Amino acid sequence: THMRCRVYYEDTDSEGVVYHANYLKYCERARSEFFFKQNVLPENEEGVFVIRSIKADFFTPASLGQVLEIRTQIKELRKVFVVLFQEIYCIQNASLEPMKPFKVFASEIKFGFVNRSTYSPIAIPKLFKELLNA
Amino acid sequence: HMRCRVYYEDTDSEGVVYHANYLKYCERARSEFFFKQNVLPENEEGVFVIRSIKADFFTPASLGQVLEIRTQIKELRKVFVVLFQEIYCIQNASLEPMKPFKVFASEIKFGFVNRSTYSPIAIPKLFKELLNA
Amino acid sequence: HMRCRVYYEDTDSEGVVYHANYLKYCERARSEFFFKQNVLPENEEGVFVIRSIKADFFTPASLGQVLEIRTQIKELRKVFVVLFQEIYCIQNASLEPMKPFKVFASEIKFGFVNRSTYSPIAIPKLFKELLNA
Amino acid sequence: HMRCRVYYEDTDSEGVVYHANYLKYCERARSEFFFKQNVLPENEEGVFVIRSIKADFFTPASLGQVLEIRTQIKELRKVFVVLFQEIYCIQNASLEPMKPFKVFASEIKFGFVNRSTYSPIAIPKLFKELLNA
Repeated sequence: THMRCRVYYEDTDSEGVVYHANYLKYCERARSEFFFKQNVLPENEEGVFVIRSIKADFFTPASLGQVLEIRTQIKELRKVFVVLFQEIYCIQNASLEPMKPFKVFASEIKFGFVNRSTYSPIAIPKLFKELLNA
Repeated sequence: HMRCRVYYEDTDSEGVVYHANYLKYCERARSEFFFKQNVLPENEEGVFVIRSIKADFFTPASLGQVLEIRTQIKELRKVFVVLFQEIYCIQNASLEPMKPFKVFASEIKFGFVNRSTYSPIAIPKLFKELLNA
Repeated sequence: HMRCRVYYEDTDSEGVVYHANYLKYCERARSEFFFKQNVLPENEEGVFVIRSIKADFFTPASLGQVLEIRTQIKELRKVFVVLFQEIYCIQNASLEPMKPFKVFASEIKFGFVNRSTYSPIAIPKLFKELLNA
Repeated sequence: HMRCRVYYEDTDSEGVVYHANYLKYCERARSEFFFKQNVLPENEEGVFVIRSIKADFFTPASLGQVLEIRTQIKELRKVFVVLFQEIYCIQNASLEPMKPFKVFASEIKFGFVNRSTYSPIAIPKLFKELLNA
């Protein structure tokens, strides 16, 4: 259940918290791992997913050594696009002292599926549709 | 407002800019606004904090292209500022003429807070004055 | 040993891991050694500072592959430590069987510095005892 | 010489440039040489591949500083090139006076290879003369 990410030096900035764009990387890993875990890449012989839009809110900033949990759900799945909701919670600190998980970031992201050359909108592959549903 | 080149570090296996990197180009344009006016976008006890982002992705840019990031102030209040930024591709590395095209747009809201407490304070006079000009 | 997956963020337009990212992987492996034991690789008075890196690049890794970072203490002195790290690809996303292959190796020298001054001091007892194992 | 600004994306929790980022700066400087001659550093069946890096780290750079990347050819063969690249910090964002200081120095070897095979091939004539210049 879910994906867990450790916050490393590479993820932090001079303020001592995770650099804002890195939360998007964590969300991306979560999405791709769903495919990797079914032994496939999130792309196929004549199509690829393309991000259309993101809505993101920032909550308590994460910091070095914390373990973050990325929670993913399908908001909406159509023939031509999918919208995902992803939330990130800090679930552990580096000291492994007891803590109530706290929200760090949330996003809603819309993806289309397109041909590589043309970049024209095509249907999400049936196999990927099934995987998303699950 | 600011121009930057797409380098290998910026691209992914699909041959276009990895999506999150557009947020980096936008951040550079925000910070350079301050840097070129000889200040850091932070001070003694306080920093800007991002509250929310709304971003739209359009035609992807790729290796060696020159991008132009245009930044405008959508809203400026005592305690927050909302910026709208758009990125256009304006040149190929090869130089073949091309009509510039939109690549990305974002609307981002920033607060200003005390570092230690994250308590919201007014955007400091220094930065407010700069943002007014 | 620590394992990492190659994600889109790690790849470049040639479909392989962008070269500098291998250093990030090695860093993760070093930090996890401390994280495992419920501490940060830094304390109240000091931080580790990289002095030098010798790195070699072998067969490139690609999207979805699993890499294993192997770390050994080449040399441990009062004031510095030299770590040798190798990265091997051990799995495909598809789980198609494969002989592991070397991707990257680095030898890095770290000193420990009294923060402010950045002046070199002995590695602390806690890290010393850990680093020995 | 290429100049690069230190942005938040470049810094870590210790307030200095994350170590691997210096390799990115050196890469930009290399690719820009090619982009300026209106070419990408690759052609129809060949790419440059990094084989090895030797690097030393000196005084760290921080937020807002301007870094200058100086590049020279240490060795050019038909098969491979070794470049020496040094990074100096030359200014603060604030323009508070400072004597430029060395931040990073690397020697990097590159081969030119087939994509399909990764078998080495002669550096292209156009690229060989670019490199020599």
